[PDB]
Amino acid sequence: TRKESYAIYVYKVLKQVHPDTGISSKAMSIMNSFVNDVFERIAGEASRLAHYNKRSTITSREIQTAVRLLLPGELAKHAVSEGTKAVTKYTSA
Amino acid sequence: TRKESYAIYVYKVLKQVHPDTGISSKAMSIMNSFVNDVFERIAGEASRLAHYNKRSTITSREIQTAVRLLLPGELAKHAVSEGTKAVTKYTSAK
Amino acid sequence: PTRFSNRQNKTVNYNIDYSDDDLLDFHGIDIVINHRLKDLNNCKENYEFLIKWTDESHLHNTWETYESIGQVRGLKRLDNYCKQFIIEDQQVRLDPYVTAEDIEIMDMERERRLDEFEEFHVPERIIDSQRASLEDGTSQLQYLVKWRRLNYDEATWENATDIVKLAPEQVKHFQNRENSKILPQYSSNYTSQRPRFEKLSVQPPFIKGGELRDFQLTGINWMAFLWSKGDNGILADEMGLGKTVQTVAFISWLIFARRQNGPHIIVVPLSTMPAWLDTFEKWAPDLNCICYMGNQKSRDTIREYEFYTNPRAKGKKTMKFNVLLTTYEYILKDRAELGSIKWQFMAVDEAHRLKNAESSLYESLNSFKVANRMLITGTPLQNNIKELAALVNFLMPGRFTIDQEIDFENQDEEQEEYIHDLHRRIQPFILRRLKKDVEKSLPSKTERILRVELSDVQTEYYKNILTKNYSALTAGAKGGHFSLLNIMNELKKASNHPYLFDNAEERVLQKFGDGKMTRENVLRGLIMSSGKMVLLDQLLTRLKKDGHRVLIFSQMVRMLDILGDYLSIKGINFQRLDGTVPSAQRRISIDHFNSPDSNDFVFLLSTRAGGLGINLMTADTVVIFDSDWNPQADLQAMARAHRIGQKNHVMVYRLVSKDTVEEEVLERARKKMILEYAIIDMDSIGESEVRALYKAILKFGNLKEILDELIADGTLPVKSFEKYGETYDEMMEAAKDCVHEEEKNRKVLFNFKGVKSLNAESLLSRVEDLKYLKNLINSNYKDDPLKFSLGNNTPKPVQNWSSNWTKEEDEKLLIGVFKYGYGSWTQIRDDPFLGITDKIFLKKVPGAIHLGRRVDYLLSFLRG
Amino acid sequence: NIQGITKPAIRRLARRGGVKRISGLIYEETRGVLKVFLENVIRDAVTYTEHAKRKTVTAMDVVYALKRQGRTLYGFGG
Amino acid sequence: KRHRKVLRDNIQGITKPAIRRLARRGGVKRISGLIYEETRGVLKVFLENVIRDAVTYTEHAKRKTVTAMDVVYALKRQGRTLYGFGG
Amino acid sequence: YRPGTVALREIRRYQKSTELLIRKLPFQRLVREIAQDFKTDLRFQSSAVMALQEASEAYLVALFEDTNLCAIHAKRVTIMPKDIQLARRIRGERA
Amino acid sequence: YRPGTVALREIRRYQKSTELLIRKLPFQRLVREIAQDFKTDLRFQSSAVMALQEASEAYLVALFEDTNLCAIHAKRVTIMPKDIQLARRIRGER
Amino acid sequence: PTRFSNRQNKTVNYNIDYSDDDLL
Amino acid sequence: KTRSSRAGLQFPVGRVHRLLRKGNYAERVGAGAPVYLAAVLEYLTAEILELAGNAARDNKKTRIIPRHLQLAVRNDEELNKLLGRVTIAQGGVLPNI
Amino acid sequence: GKTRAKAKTRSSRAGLQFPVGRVHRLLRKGNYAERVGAGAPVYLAAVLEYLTAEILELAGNAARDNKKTRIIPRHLQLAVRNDEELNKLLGRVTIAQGGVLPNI
DNA sequence: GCCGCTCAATTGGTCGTAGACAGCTCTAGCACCGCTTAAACGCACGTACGCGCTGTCCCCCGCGTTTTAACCGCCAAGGGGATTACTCCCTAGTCTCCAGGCACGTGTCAGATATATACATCCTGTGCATGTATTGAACAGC
DNA sequence: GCTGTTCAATACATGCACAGGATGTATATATCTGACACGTGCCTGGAGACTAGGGAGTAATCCCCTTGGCGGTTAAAACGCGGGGGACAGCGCGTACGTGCGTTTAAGCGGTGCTAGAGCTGTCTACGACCAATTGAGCGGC
Ligand SMILES: Nc1ncnc2c1ncn2[C@@H]1O[C@H](COP(=O)(O)OP(=O)(O)O)[C@@H](O)[C@H]1O
Ligand code: BEF
Ligand SMILES: [Mg+2]
Repeated sequence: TRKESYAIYVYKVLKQVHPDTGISSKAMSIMNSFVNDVFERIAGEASRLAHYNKRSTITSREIQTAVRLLLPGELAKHAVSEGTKAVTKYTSA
Repeated sequence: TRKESYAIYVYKVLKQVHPDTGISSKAMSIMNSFVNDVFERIAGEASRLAHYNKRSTITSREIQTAVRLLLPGELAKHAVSEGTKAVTKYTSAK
Repeated sequence: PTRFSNRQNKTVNYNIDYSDDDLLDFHGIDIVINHRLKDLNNCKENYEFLIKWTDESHLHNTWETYESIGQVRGLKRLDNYCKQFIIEDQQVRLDPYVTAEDIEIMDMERERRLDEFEEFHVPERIIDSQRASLEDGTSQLQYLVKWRRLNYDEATWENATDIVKLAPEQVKHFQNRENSKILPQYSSNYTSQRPRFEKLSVQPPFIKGGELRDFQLTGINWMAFLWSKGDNGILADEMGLGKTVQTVAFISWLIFARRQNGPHIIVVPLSTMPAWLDTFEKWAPDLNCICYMGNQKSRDTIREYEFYTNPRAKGKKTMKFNVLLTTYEYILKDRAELGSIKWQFMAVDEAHRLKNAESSLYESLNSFKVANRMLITGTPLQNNIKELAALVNFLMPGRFTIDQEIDFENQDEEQEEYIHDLHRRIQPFILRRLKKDVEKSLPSKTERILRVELSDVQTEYYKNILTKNYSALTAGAKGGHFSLLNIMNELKKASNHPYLFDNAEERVLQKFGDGKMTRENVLRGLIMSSGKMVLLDQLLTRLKKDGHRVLIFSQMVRMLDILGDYLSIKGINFQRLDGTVPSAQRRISIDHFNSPDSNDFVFLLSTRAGGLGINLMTADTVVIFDSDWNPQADLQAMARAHRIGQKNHVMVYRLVSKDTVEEEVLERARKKMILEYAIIDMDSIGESEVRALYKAILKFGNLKEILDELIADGTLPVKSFEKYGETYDEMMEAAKDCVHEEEKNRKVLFNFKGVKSLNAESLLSRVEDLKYLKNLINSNYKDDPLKFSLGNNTPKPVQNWSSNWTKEEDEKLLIGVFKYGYGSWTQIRDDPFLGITDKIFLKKVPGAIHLGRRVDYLLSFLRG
Repeated sequence: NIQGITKPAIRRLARRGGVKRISGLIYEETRGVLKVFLENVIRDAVTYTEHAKRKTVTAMDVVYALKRQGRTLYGFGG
Repeated sequence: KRHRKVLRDNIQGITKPAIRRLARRGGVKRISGLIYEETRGVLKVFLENVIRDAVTYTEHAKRKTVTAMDVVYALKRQGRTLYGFGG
Repeated sequence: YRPGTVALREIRRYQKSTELLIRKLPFQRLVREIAQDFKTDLRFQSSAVMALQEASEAYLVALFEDTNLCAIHAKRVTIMPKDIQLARRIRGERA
Repeated sequence: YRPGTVALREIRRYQKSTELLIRKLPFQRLVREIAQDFKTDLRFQSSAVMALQEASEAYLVALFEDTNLCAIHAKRVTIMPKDIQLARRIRGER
Repeated sequence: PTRFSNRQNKTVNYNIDYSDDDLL
Repeated sequence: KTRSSRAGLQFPVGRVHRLLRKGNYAERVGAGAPVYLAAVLEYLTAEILELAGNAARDNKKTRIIPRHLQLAVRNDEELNKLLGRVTIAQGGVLPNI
Repeated sequence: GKTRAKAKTRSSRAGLQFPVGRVHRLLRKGNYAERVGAGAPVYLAAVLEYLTAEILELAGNAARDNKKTRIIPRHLQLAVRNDEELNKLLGRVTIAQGGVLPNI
């Protein structure tokens, strides 16, 4: 069989935060599960926000509010800052 | 907003079990919430059942297993019997 | 770093390490061996017990009793022994159901237990020697002894003056091992090219134990030929043709003839470790052969004492031993310890275990830095071609790579081409001979396969299994939930015997007229509940009347439980060997069954643990109670009877349940069988050499006869014997001339080859004295030097020496000089046959120079 | 303010819970626990209200905030 | 012997010292001798009501092998999300 | 009436009825204040405040049940703050 | 070490470590016994059994932590069955 | 009584009415 | 003539099918799915109203009210397990009796 | 704050390491809604990258101070459970081969 | 409660894709044996912890009075939410082409470990010096 | 004249110093091992471009609901006191748990061997969507 994973992007971010350290395959599968879980949480809540407003589309506003619902405290406002920055770069680029 | 409700059907079901009794509007709204909640929970489980199997369609098979996951004990056994009976009588009609 | 968090977390310490320092060799009873006359209070009053102490060997066993013991650690072990004794005595004396033969068995058990402990006080080898300083300020020579049938844990320091009286030969062997002429550091180094080989016409004289057969000489010749070319190969001789003897003889030849002494490893199946080691002890007794086995402490002790010369040295440590025998388990457990050694030769017995190239054994052994490899197996079993390819790849890494993995079909033109090419291409490296060709003195084997009808209990079980009748099967388990995840296994179980199922015996004893105590009817059920048991009893009764003795193999240990119970209820004497039986007990069981007075009629054997390498030629009949999916395992079992040591016709019976899965297993085995058939400077002398030769001459006198030994043992560097003869004669002549010049100037220090300060008079006097000593000892007592005596000749007394010294001490000291030469005071004091060992010291009066001058005085007096 | 949740109201709530006796310190505990609960629900309710661009918090987005807490409430719609 | 073996019971395979170790990791200083059979009951109830859901997922897929994914899904239904087995 | 019975009498009275037990206007003021800290000038649909009161009181009643079990476990009858802190910690609300 | 410390030594050791504390084979046999009530002759992928062991050990450890808090609330130090029952009831695990 | 459920329920008494004569 | 009456259901199979589409629970919804789901909803509604009707009779009331729904749900072990995380507005508690 | 966006890959245009193409495919294939705006997968990939960087930073700190060069599940558990907000996010998650926090 | 109107459901036909069915192949799952070692179990004994009992003091509950706030009714005004309509922009769908990621092999670079060589120190042996004992010769006495 | 004792000369025995040889230690050099980089090939998914339709965004209007104020009445809440009950602390005793020790059992890892089930591929047929038109039921007001 074949399967596909965030592992290479986890390695990239790791080398951005700790360039000398490695990560075990088990820990990498933990990180892959964590990314999949958080993705499904944010997407499922954005889906509920869309349905509650009779909207047909998921936009940045849905993702932003789902992030403000799902993430606690400072982790939310920092994630929202990273998202709005990335969307600004993507739009102006 | 022509809000959808189950009230007239809850009444029709009520009159099959206790035709002498009535039902308060508040208790009717609680029954309406109950029906919506159970519908959404079964449909959600059938959805992720379909996704787990990489199927695109929700069938009676998915609803049946979503009921067996969601409902406890004998309440499941009787709900599954009622569902398969209704699907059989439907399939043997026009 | 490039990303940084901007969350205002406080710092955290994640270190999980901690210490618990905030929370901060005795004379116990080890074992109770036996008891004799002087409830538990009757035990205290009546009885006296033979105690084995902790930290002491079985030589120090003492009779004791409770008041003599007092309070000490291990007393609970004496309580438990008394309790067991009480239960034994109640069954023997009281129990009115005890039978006469049960009384005989309970008396025999006393012999069976005591016959073990009677070995443990006999030395098996001396490991090492020390001098222990006493509180008396004197010191005692001690020997670290390993006892017979004991590991290297519970090896114990013992008084050398006692051990020499107890076990002289083992001390002589230890002294020989210390004086070894064949120590791995003196190994020859044919690194470029090995010397050519001429066929041996007769076995070399160093092969001690007996006579090799002509086919065994041929095998050794083939092994030596391949080694000379540098080629690895397989000993594939049919099972029981002396592949062990051929391997020991080849390693012996390699050491003595080539002088490739060096660490050789032999990795062996556990059940055969004794037979390998007993072969070395017979056929090559001069080899320092070590067996590496036992618990962590035992083999750690082996590594510490046995492995190294100077174990405390800290660089390029070198090895004391010629051969290491090891079980496959320890090549995995001690992979790092053994893999660090520069092994010169590796032999693998029952090599076919390597057939899975992915196995951890294969990876481990293949990582060892061995210079040459050798496989031994009577069944290079081509159960598939990839499994043979794994063996060949193990012999030939990166050479003769079998990458044509395709399995042979029954018929193709490409199949016949590839099989024929493979056959001729492998043939250079596999040597195989067969008993009927080799040794017509073998009596024939023959095999009969017996079809057997299922019993009705079996028939209903087999039906319920096929129909997956879970309810009826659960009733057959009395509510134990049956399962059929491996239907094949359950069908084979039902085909052998229903008592393999949880309550099939209960379901027949529920015919309660058969039930409970009913000796006759419990056996009646146990036999009649399966066809194989009925036929087996008919066979076993015939064989018992004829007087045959039978090995019974099974692929199920619970079937051996059923057979063992059946035989015990019939009162038949039998032995049992399966992989749960520990090494010592299986060693005893094999020795006993092969004992010529042995009463045992049956040997119950597991086909895996008991099918490999055991010697059971004193049986003549084999029953394969169920057949394996691999035919070669059954042939290996049949070979366990059909040894070269056989002396009667061997009869093999297979029992096949007819109309069952067993015959499908037979047909798949036969198809694999037919597939396997289808595949089947020297003159240059430096200053150091002159100085060493001079010291050797002053030690040994005339070296020119011993010189081979002095070169072999590292006394002298490797150089031509003629050049040492020349330089010896030149040095003696120069000494004579310099003494003559000294005499002419008087009417002796000289230089030789640029060596300074050589004394001529010391050479001539020491040569004269040792020549006289050698001729005197050889002339009086060539055969038995310890009987030598000086007669009436009495020299001047010792000059106030602090030790009793007499004509006896002079005699023994001269024997020491005869054995070890002058100046060897360490060996002379250490050799316990001389008795001096206490007398001689390093401020003490009998110093090295004092004893040397005493020896020179004695030799002058006896010359005078 | 929180002090409007009176001592006897907390008594009545404890009585429905079957409390036979109640220490005088329980009132400020109960007020704290209530304030924390209301804060957690109103945060999510107001988040739904503000995402909808409304200025009125509605029974439906309170019901959604409770469904987020795993405390689904029947009888207010939904 | 053939017949002397005692099967114990499979729930008794969760030994007293295993429960002791679990309680130690939970920081328990001292432990009453009745806790073992209570702990075995609690474990059996948990493991039953997880395995029932896992088998329900396996049977809806018409598989015969229970897989680490439908265990992970059965646990996710309980709100006991497990990281490290996929999903 | 027997001495000290009235507490059990109250237990009967309040368990039998379904009334809301907090005064409505004080709870509305509390909700207004807390919302005002999140977002100024919010408005509340009155059914929203009723739903929020019903959920709040059902939560407090169930918490007092768990607290009373913690008090009984201590061989004690008076509920103490540490009983609430235990119930909330076990039920996972120490957040 | 001082008397009575070994309880603390064990706590320190087992809280440091991470291995699974139940023996693997006994647990696998228990899992198969339990499963066979729901469908006979199921096979198990080995990682499924490891996932069940990881989940059940994490559950038992957290339950013992809550039980210990209940025992400390009694002002005992021995945990008692009623502590497990009280923890599970307040959890709503019934 | 047109529709019934086959559930093997136990019997239950739902009457909440109560008295305090045991408190008197 | 309705789809519900061919199944014999009181609940609207057409409504359920429309909701299964509107919610985008999957790309496709089979023809049997809404009949089965409507039947299960009808069964659970009947069992709830049965027990609430009993509770109303035992309290000598002609209308079923939230108190009776709460009593009916909480006294049944299975409905109480289905609705364990659910709060019923204007429900009381079960009295200790 | 700025990026050259020279590469075609949409992540590089956003300045993200995480795969915006995947996040868009998964949002679209997951039936979360009828329609998926082009900004949604950028915002979501950015949030996923932020959270994974935050965890890996704390796990690397825990590995460093435990003096090991590789992050292992022990360190992921130590990082999550020592951080109040990651612990509140993952308060219902079990990490395989994670331990407990040692009492200290 | 009944009648009228509007909106959603039902009916029919067509088209395309998903699911069902069949076959094939390979991996992983099941059972059992071998071998070793550590863990688990049985048993005894001693001390610490749990539980019962008692006493005392403080806090809570019952009762009465007084005071404050909530609830109910009513009125008024404005804001916000909901609905309707139109228009523009965004996203889905399709097609085509490019790039990235998987995948493996090979070579080179980097880092660590082992081996070789040299120098220093310690141990042992030999030679020389000094002291003491032994041997030989002479002198004295019987 | 012979014998015993004393004196003198020589040889042996011991201690110390020096020389020589071996062992240990440190540094330099080279080899070994592992990982990364680069090249090549293949396959698949993303990116880019174009088109059309629908959804969202914007604007306007209308109506309902929420907010704020006022007034009166009644019940609830708050304050205060006294007495009794319950909580907490201290003490004693007995049992249960825990620690040590010996012995047995079973787990863990490695191997053996087969088979079933999972996964993938290909083809065909039926079912579900989409679109249009018609019919019947549900909501709303009289
Ligand atoms: N040269 C020999 N002389 C006498 N007996 C021999 C000789 N070679 C082998 N044997 C007998 O064969 C037995 C060993 O069997 P062996 O051939 O070593 O098994 P295999 O070679 O199949 O592993 C020994 O007990 C020994 O008596
Ligand atoms: F092959 Be032999 F019998 F060991
Ligand atoms: Mg052999």
